[PDB]
Amino acid sequence: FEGGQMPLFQRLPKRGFTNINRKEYAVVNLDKLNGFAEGTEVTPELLLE
Amino acid sequence: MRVNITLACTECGERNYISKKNKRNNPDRVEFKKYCPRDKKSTLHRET
Amino acid sequence: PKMKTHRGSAKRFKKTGSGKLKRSHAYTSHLFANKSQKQKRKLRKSSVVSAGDFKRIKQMLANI
RNA sequence: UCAUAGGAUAUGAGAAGGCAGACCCGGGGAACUGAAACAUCUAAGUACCCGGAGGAAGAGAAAGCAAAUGCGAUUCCCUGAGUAGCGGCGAGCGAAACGGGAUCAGCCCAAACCAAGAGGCUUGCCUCUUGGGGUUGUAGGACACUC
RNA sequence: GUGGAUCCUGAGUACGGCGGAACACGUGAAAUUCCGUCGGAAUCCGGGAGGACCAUCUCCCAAGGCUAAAUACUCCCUAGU
RNA sequence: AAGCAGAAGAUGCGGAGCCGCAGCGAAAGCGAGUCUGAAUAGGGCGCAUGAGUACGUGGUCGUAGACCCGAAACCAGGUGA
RNA sequence: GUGGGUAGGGGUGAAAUGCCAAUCGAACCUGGAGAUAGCUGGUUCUCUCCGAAAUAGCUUUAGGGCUAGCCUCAAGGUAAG
RNA sequence: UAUCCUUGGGAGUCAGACUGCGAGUGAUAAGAUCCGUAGUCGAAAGGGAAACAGCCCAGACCGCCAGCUAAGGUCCCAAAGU
RNA sequence: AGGCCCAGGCGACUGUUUAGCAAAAACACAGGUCUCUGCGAAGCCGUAAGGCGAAGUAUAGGGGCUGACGCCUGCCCGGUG
RNA sequence: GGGAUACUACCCUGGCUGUAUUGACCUUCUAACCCGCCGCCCUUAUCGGGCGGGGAGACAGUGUCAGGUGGGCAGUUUGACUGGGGCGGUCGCCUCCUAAAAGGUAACGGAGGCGCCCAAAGGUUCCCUCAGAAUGGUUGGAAAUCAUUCGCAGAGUGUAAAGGCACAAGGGAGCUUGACUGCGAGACCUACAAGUCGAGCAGGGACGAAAGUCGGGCUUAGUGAUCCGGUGGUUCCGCAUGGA
Repeated sequence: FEGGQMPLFQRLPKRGFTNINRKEYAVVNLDKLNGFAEGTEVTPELLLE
Repeated sequence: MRVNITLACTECGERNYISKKNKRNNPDRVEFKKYCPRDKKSTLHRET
Repeated sequence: PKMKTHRGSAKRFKKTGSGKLKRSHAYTSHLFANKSQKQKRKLRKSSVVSAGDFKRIKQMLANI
């Protein structure tokens, strides 16, 4: 509240939506892959462990 | 007195331009040759 | 009581990287025949909340 | 004076009323306040009033949750999350399921059909009390073949 | 346990209109639950839901009941802190 | 965390969950790039100039009556001819 | 005189806004309720360091509030001043 | 000469007044009002102008029975030149 | 155990009223007028049963206005009802 | 005269009768509903309640929905500046002075304007030049229209004032729609929200041979947040899936 002056969020309009279907993928970059040894198999489960 | 006019085109229907006109001075449906973005070329525009 | 966010501002601002806020522009609802094209196309683009308003606002958008 | 109302007699560790200002269900149900006024909204289904029982009450075994080599009664706690949403889209209001824990009980009818007795007869169209007759969804039970 | 000719599987009921209530949800794209008035089905080849609604697919069988424990609370009483 | 053991404790178990390490766009989505845009142009956005989490003190804020006293007044329930 | 009735979003009233238990333009008591109060009053031990403003803008705003200016503290940039 | 910028934490302030000078309004009236600019008070005690916030001189870390001085003053009250 | 007289407003009069500032020219009043109501009257209290009206019946009730008595009570239905 | 339509069986050119349904006017009764009507009984009872008679009667009342009326009643609103308030005036934007030779700077200080207009009063290309006065000339002049001379700007510049403009920004002619899309290095101003300029880049133009100009008016006014809703396009999402 700024003294009855019609506040900033009111002066600003609204933006777009969001969707119920949103597949945020688990990010991993290549530098994290160097920890595993040579010739090994990596799976999401082993990533979890 | 001046009325807003929204321009339209036959060579493609979706048009966008807003202009002004006097109903005494141009009672007739005006035409103008303009550049539509989606046709990517200059086209002839009527209004609604 | 865990503190409530403010939904009216949560529907209008986005927390970008480096902690700033992404906001839309005003004057883009229903008057367009009277404004020049230049200000309209500048107005289409987005902007960022200034420092003083951020100093006021920071609390009210604490929970992204 | 068909017969009922009503009336009379007897039998009833029957009810009422209180209570812990607590806790739970219902019925009824505000305003101040906030919105920097105010009517939508909020306060809040709060206080208060009424009725009822319990030592816990409600709820409870899917016309569910969900979208998968799927879970299998309720309830309650953490999480979901101040998220999705709702809202003079203001002020504010605001979830659920998946996951993890406490606990863990699943059952009984009505209907079909049979048996008698229960009469009206318009000979089963209905009696009413037993037992079989049974509680079921990639259907089950009556129905003909099983201890 | 098998078979499945035939019979049963909760009617003024679901549901709909109108006017309200509760669902976080203020009628809104408004499902769902209940109230009052009026209307008003289906019967296993049958019905209900999956947030308007319709087709496919999945789940389920309402309009009948009962059900302990995890739960809430202290006028009390005991022993303590 | 809840919870389970444990002197109303510590501590042990308990990875569900939470927050970062990647952003960009309303989104589908893409990715150290993304969006806008016809564009390999320009511009915006963290680039590249890699620390957060958990807990304690302190300062401040929010929701609670929130720094202490103060109304006239409103509503509900009762009590009085 | 005695015994009765009329109860406060009311009753009464040969009518004044009178009276309804010394109280009446809405009686008294309790509860909501620590109502709210942009207003007035108050706010308790010491020293050291630094040290303001009474302006602009906007406001159903004028004795109120927010931002900017002015202050303090901390970390950087360092030599821009 | 050393104070400037950026970020972050935490404020109070939105009633100002007077004296100069430059303007308004006023009757070139007001200890009037409203501006710009400078100072003081505000938030600054000490000396002077009798007493006195804004005028003049000058800034209080304490102590001394030390000196020099600014405004102002030196017959006395009352310190210093009848 | 009466002062009196002469005039003039105002109110016919006796009456009533702001307990606790105002007894008055204020209210009431008899009279007048308008209007509603055919009796499960109208009107009023109450949600409703019940009542009051009224164990009454347009010569009776309810409401509005004016206020003994004497003389009178003009014009306008454009507006509102 | 165009198809004179003379032996499918046309729609009816639209007419009516008999059959099954719907609304008002009608009269009735049981038969609902009602009776502060009467007789009997419950019952020594003016309550109600059983029978009978009667009267009304599908009306009423009552329930739900709807419209009108409705200070009888309830919650509320009724702005601010103000040389005390009320009353008067004003509230936004643009121009000048006040303004103290940068910018800024108040008052219920002093003067005006604006809530438009212009399909050309734009954009390019090309070409000019005013107002006024003197003298002649008729209708004709105080000025209508010509001719000469003087004439820095007195005239215009759509409109208020200010600034600037005759190398046009003033006037005239041709063509045309740049009064384009995507932008935008930077820069001013500013509390924020806003507002303003901008070279240059890309695509496609217009004018001109070209250089080059053009993202409206000669500059400054001619105008409003958000929410909500309408309209057009969408390579966006759309609650199991596919659509909506």
